[PDB]
Amino acid sequence: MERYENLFAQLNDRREGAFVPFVTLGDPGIEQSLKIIDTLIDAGADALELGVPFSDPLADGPTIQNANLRAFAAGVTPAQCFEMLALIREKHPTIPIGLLMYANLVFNNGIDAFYARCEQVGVDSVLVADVPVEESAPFRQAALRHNIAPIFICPPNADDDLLRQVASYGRGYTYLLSRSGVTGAENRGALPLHHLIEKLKEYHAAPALQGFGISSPEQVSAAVRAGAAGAISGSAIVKIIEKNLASPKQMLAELRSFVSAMKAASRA
Amino acid sequence: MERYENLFAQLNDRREGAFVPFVTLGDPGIEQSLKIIDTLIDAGADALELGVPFSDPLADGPTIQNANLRAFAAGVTPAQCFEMLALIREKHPTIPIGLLMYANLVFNNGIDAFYARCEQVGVDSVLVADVPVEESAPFRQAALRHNIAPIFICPPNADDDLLRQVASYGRGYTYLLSRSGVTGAENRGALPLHHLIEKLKEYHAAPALQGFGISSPEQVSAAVRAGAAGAISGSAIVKIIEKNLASPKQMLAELRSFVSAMKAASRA
Amino acid sequence: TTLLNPYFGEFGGMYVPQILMPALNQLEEAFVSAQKDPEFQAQFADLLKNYAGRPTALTKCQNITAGTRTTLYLKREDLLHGGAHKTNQVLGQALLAKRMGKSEIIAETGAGQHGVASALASALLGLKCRIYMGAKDVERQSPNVFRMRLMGAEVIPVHSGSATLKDACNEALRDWSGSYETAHYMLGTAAGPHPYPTIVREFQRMIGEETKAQILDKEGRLPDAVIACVGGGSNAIGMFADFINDTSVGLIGVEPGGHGIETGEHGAPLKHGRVGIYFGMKAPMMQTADGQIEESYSISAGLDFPSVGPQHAYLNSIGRADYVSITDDEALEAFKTLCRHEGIIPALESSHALAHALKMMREQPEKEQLLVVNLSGRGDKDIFTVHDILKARGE
Amino acid sequence: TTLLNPYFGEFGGMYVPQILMPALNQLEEAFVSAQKDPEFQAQFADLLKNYAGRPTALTKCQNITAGTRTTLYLKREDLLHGGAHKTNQVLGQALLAKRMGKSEIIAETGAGQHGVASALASALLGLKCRIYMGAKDVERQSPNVFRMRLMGAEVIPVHSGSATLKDACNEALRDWSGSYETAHYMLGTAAGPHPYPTIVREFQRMIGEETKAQILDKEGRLPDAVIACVGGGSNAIGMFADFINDTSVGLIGVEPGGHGIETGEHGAPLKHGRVGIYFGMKAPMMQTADGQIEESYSISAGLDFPSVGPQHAYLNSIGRADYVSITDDEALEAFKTLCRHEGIIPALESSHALAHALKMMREQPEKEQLLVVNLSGRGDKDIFTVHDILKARGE
Ligand SMILES: O=P(O)(O)OCCNS(=O)(=O)c1ccc(OC(F)(F)F)cc1
Ligand SMILES: O=P(O)(O)OCCNS(=O)(=O)c1ccc(OC(F)(F)F)cc1
Ligand SMILES: C=C(/N=C/c1c(COP(=O)(O)O)cnc(C)c1O)C(=O)O
Ligand SMILES: C=C(/N=C/c1c(COP(=O)(O)O)cnc(C)c1O)C(=O)O
Ligand SMILES: [Cl-]
Ligand SMILES: [Cl-]
Ligand SMILES: [Cl-]
Ligand SMILES: [Cl-]
Ligand SMILES: [Cl-]
Ligand SMILES: [Cl-]
Ligand SMILES: [Cl-]
Ligand SMILES: [Cl-]
Ligand SMILES: [Cl-]
Ligand SMILES: [Cl-]
Ligand SMILES: [Cl-]
Ligand SMILES: [Cl-]
Ligand SMILES: [Cs+]
Ligand SMILES: [Cs+]
Ligand SMILES: [Cs+]
Ligand SMILES: [Cs+]
Repeated sequence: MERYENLFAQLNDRREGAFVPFVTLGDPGIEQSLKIIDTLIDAGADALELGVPFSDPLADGPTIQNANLRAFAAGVTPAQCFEMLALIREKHPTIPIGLLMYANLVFNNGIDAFYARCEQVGVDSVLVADVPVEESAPFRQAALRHNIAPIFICPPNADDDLLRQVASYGRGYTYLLSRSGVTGAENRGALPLHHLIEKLKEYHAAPALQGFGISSPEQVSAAVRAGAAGAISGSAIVKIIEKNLASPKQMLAELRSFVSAMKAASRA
Repeated sequence: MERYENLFAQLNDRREGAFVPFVTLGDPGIEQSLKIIDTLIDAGADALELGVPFSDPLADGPTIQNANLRAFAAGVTPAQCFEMLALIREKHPTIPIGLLMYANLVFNNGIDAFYARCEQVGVDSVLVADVPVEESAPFRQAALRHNIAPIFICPPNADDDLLRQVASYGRGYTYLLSRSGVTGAENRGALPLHHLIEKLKEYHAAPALQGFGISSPEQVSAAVRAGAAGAISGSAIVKIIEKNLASPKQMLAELRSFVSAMKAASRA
Repeated sequence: TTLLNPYFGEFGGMYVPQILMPALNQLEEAFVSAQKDPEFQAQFADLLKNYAGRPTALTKCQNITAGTRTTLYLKREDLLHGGAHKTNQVLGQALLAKRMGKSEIIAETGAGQHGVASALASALLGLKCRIYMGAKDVERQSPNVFRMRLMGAEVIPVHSGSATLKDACNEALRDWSGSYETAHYMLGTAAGPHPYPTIVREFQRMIGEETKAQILDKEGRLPDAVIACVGGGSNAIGMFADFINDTSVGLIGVEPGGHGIETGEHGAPLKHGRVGIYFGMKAPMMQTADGQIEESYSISAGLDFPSVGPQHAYLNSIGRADYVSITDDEALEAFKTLCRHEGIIPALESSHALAHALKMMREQPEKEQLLVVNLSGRGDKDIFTVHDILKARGE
Repeated sequence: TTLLNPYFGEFGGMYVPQILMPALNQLEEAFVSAQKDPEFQAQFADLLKNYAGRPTALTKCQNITAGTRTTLYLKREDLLHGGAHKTNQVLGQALLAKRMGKSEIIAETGAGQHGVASALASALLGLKCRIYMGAKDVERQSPNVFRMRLMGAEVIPVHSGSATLKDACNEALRDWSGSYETAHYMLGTAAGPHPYPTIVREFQRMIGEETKAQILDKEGRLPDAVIACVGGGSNAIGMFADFINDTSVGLIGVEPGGHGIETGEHGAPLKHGRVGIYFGMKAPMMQTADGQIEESYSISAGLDFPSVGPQHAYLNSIGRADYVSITDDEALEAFKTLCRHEGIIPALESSHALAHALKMMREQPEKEQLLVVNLSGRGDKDIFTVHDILKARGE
């Protein structure tokens, strides 16, 4: 499918950036997680980034570590995540869905079979956090064979060789990392680096989404003004879940408010 | 003076051995200690061996260690011991009195002055427990200059050279050690070694008193029958003191009984 | 692109977030440069000799092999400054850190021996050291926590997951992914992303080099086998490296069997796990059916890790090295035996290697065999743990 | 009659109950015999090298002398098997015990390092070991109690007197006076009756011999001074012996100053005591006006003794060696300084020597001086004690 290509074309026509929330699938349980995701979409999310719970998420800080733990406490497995994904797609036919994966979960029972499952349920992209471009060949090959976009990362200090590889190997969108470190709302990334944004465009890379530490509308506006196609926010969204565990209605109201504000900022 | 020579002559005339108790001077206090000593004499002691409390008595086992500690708890010092000795002698003009000393107490403010003090108060012998014959010269010289008998030890394994040195250097009596180890009533020494007794006589040594672990009349009888001139008992006597601290009248009655029985055994 | 091969057959690689790739490439280039630099080699050699106390003794057991045809020597890494083999490669990596213009060190530790090594090297060479340690290990290896702090290192308890070595590893790598501009990650075992398995081997290989020279001097031949415990794999690869091309010399690695392989409470992925990707490497690991990483277990904190370095996975695959396991109770018996019959108190990690050598002897007591056990560390850190066990046991 | 001189000037001798004289003469004859026996020398040398780890390193301090004209080396007895210099002479005395047909060992210990040494040597050489230790020291040096027991030694707490080293000494000698037919008394310091001060010196003298060779190699000259802490005197005489005839080389011994000499709570009889007779020797001791032996005090159990070996009293009397004191607080500062700036955790006993060397440097920082400190042991046994202090102190 062409879900990211179609989204970015539509956003361009409207002179708009993307707002893409991240949540952990099954946090704090399967049913509540499905309601959370429907709320994100209803409130204006342009695409989704969805985590499959993993035992040792080494690119995530405490907030998302804790999301993974809550999902595990609810007994969430990758198989249940794929069941959820099928239900999400069945409701929402056009929204791009990207998975945040750790390598072992993809490699586990065969890389090809993983990507084949993704295609079956209608996932659009997979980002494998601990697989750099240098180790990516079997992952990106399997992704493309199953019509899945493999997502690669452009770090702040990316050299020219890396820029060219990311532009060539990736599809769907390019991940523009705000900063070093791990996920976390408290650690605010720098302004989007115009030089990287411009080089990725020169090399015809998939459109850039800025992520890590994006927790406020101002940062979303700044990303789009710098020329990024949009922004991803995870920890800020997950904190709303964590805060409101005993108050599910309040959880959804606060998620709706936040997502709506972040999306409004993408029009800047 | 000739107090040991006179005693042994008298005992020989009566075909009798000596019984010589040991106590710590000032255990459990000065006044009670003086009463204890008068009781020992009244009950038949032929001579006395009297300890001056010392901080680290390395030839003594727990019983006599504890006697030293009780005297210290009563604030007993060597000066007070010399005051006691003067009082004992003033009451009892002929009984031989021997001191059990550790070297530091003799060496402390001058060896000569120590022996001069002994003569002043009318002490007859000094046994320095941690000075072997090999180190004895200044001690025995000072003793003889002040008419004090220096006492030397014949251990069970004494060789011929040692037998000759002890016979030559000692006066008053020869200490015939029952066994290796330290003082203690529970650890019974062997029978007097006839060979040592006979060799000491061949070499014209001062008469032998057997000591260490002698706690019963039978052992006193055995010492005399083997040809020793008598026997010393310390721990057995001190245990009676320790047992009866809250019962001073009972203490003296039991000391009297024990001493009387031990002395009776010396006639065997 | 790399200067050196990141793989050992199928195993190894550089499975880290893209952000960290420049740091790994920088470390690899600095290592290649240093390895050909006579000044660097002289500085490293001087520290090993005059500071750490190399060469370490090779001790012939006088008592524990009596009545058998086994001759057993112990390579005495327990006598190295700090009390374990860990000190060797820390001195090399600390010099690399300085070479790269870095003034801070991150390390993980389980037994606390790598943490002690990192702290002592940082104090000596003027680096600011922070050490991650699982909270369970903070308790069971407590003497090492006191040692690290007295040397001015910051010790950070890790309560997440199993609160043991893998959890400390996770936190160390998370930290480095944010602090690499100023901090060197002084990884303490022959595992993790390239170039660490290579650097750690090359900075531990004096163990086997000295062993070879010492056994030739004393016996006039090579050993029939060299035996070492395997956590991440550093002391074993340090002992093995110089013998790999001596085809007659057996290489035996001992993984922790924990409460028994059958209980699932062990740390023996090389023989009982399956290949996965975690902690920057493709290697055998203990994992669930779905590919979640399992928590390991061992009485010994230094072996309590659910993976293993990729060179060991490789040497096993081709049959050049054999890997076995030893349970907690076997390790404890070997600990007691060495204390009482040789007057050496071994680390519980090292006791796994000894236990296997004692089994080789006892199983076949008329088999003529010349063995070397790598006695990777001393057991001061373990004496409270062992005491508590033997007491509860009713000894 | 003896084969060797029991005195050093006025000091020394054989002030024991007559019962023990044959045992001392037997030990002296066995020592003289062994010293001329190439098989004995070869056995002792082999144990020192291949079991204990000699020669020990001589480490140049890189950091603590910065900005001064002091060059400081540390003789690394902390790297010897067991963790202190005590192990050297225990290996020699254990071989003497076997030579004399004895199968049991008695030892006293304060810091627990001599007890650990005695226990390890007994385990290795097949002797039954019992160790007396003051009850206060059982508490403040507790890691060593665990170590001794794991090696199969019997550890007997002594509650009498000060419950410290002198009290353990008293009990050891009392025991020996009853058990000498089967037991060797493995006295752990250069004190007590002849021939112990001589034997201990001769079986510790490799410390100074190696130091001399090492400093000649590294500096091309002798040290301006060698500095060692003094309890009974073994590590100091071991360092001093080979330098006595090098008249340019200063010999500096450091007694424990405790809470301060003026408080009377110290262990510095050589400089603040007076000659007495105790523990088999004529030597300086802390004593009352009437000649009772005083209780000493030091933060360090190994120095907490109210006398000193007779050769040190002699060397002082003739001016060949100088003796100073260091307080508990000075020792603690030196401990902290070495941990944080050199990455070495020293025994608190050894920290007294270091503290004095640091004073020599700091008092006269432009004085050119080449110093060696005997770092007599490692501080693992002390880490709990020091931690508790620094915490109560509010650090
Ligand atoms: O808003 P924050 O700070 O929580 O960031 C959320 C990001 N969630 S995500 O799925 O895009 C994401 C993307 C990449 C990650 O690691 C990698 F860069 F190494 F690949 C991890 C998470
Ligand atoms: O009856 P016991 O077992 O208590 O023995 C009591 C002995 N008391 S004593 O003064 O004769 C005495 C005699 C000699 C001593 O030591 C020495 F032999 F080394 F010199 C100690 C005490
Ligand atoms: C993990 C640690 N120790 C491991 C260890 C090991 C096992 O790690 P290697 O496989 O890397 O040698 C062996 N022996 C000793 C004395 C050890 O301390 C640590 O100290 O951090
Ligand atoms: C008394 C003991 N230790 C003393 C000691 C001393 C002081 O004792 P010498 O004066 O005998 O060296 C110095 N350094 C270390 C490490 C020590 O352990 C003992 O371990 O029994
Ligand atoms: Cl899979
Ligand atoms: Cl595509
Ligand atoms: Cl006097
Ligand atoms: Cl006379
Ligand atoms: Cl980067
Ligand atoms: Cl940090
Ligand atoms: Cl950084
Ligand atoms: Cl073989
Ligand atoms: Cl004898
Ligand atoms: Cl006994
Ligand atoms: Cl005996
Ligand atoms: Cl000088
Ligand atoms: Cs053998
Ligand atoms: Cs392991
Ligand atoms: Cs200097
Ligand atoms: Cs002292």
